[PDB]
Amino acid sequence: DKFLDDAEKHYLPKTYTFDNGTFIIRAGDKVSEEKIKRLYWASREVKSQFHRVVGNDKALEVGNADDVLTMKIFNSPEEYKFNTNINGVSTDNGGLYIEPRGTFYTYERTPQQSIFSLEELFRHEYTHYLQARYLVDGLWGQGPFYEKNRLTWFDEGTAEFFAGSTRTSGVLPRKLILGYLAKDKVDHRYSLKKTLNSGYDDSDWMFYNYGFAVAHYLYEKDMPTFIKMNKAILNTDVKSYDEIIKKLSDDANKNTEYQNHIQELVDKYQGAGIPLVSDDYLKDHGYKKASEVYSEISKAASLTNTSVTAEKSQYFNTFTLRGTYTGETSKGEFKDWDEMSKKLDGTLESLAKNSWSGYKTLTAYFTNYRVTSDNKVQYDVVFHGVLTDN
Ligand SMILES: O=P(O)(O)c1nc2cc(Cl)c(Cl)cc2nc1P(=O)(O)O
Ligand SMILES: O=P(O)(O)c1nc2cc(Cl)c(Cl)cc2nc1P(=O)(O)O
Ligand SMILES: [Ca+2]
Ligand SMILES: [Zn+2]
Repeated sequence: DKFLDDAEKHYLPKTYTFDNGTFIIRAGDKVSEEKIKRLYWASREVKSQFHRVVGNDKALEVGNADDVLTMKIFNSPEEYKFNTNINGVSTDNGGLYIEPRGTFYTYERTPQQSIFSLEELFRHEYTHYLQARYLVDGLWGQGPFYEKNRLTWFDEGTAEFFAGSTRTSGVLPRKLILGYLAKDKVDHRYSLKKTLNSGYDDSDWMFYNYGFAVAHYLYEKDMPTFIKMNKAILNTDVKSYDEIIKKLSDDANKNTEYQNHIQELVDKYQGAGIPLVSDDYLKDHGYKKASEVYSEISKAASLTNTSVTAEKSQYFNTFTLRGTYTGETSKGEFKDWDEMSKKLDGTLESLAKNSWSGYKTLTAYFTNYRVTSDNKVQYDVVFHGVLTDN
């Protein structure tokens, strides 16, 4: 009805466009422009870690709604409830991502109204947008991966995981998730087998946190298994996925390794951070000639066959630089991953020691692993940052 669009204009009067129109935020008049900018840059930190782990940055299907991501942010939990009347989806949540619409619906909130800030919640839900676009073929809720609870622990656990994405230090654990784990009685911790068979029909939802613990355990202590699992999902190889799950679930030593990892996480609760974008992203960086940015980045990261695209956003322009990295002799796909991450984070941290504050906006990932005929590690490498040269 014209009555509903009229209401929607009133509740979401502001429109902010990023990335040549592929990332749109509509927001209430009480949502600060500062917060809008933080959410854009948060998306890039999460996107970068996700593509490093998964190894793919090409949309799986052509012409889906999520070619454009739309975020709708109501002013408050109270005005959020009008979203059910307006767009016909549930508001019994802190937010909701609807894949067929490429739309995330949520609301700004005070620390008194939720434990999770808006940026922290967005970091989690944006991970679902990434899973659906770049990892899980077909629509959410369909196909073999949406039977037998196959991906329930994974989808929620990795969303909690990737919400802890940082700029230069990989993925870090979040205080709030570690707090839930720390408050559990030790002998009520989920076994590895129980976590990998948990469902949304469960009654307690602690599985989100034990699912995170699985993801973080694999990330930190068994990255080969984590890569093989993601490759199985990416290739819709149900057989390989089920074999991995069965091997993890039936091995008593793997569960003890996982239990000990939970204890390490719990021990880290007190001093754990909440990864959120730096204020550096909001500073005025000053002019820097564009080709000097590209040249300096390409040299520090030892890239060849480089290309660059520039994109327009509400408040700034950005660039995406792509190149090929060819390193030394491969120590295998999994030991290669680890050294590539260390190299890329070191390069990002070296560039940020530069006087140009614009280098503090850089995010980077690698994808499409392969070895050369000379058995040399090779990757496509992608950098993203602000561009202050019109
Ligand atoms: O829909 P909600 O209610 O917005 C949701 N919000 C969450 C917020 C945080 Cl920050 C964390 Cl820790 C987990 C969450 N999981 C969900 P989910 O989509 O899987 O129900
Ligand atoms: O992201 P933040 O949270 O903006 C950051 N702030 C810092 C503040 C000070 Cl005062 C010092 Cl000395 C170091 C910092 N390092 C960081 P970094 O990016 O390298 O983790
Ligand atoms: Ca999908
Ligand atoms: Zn979720």
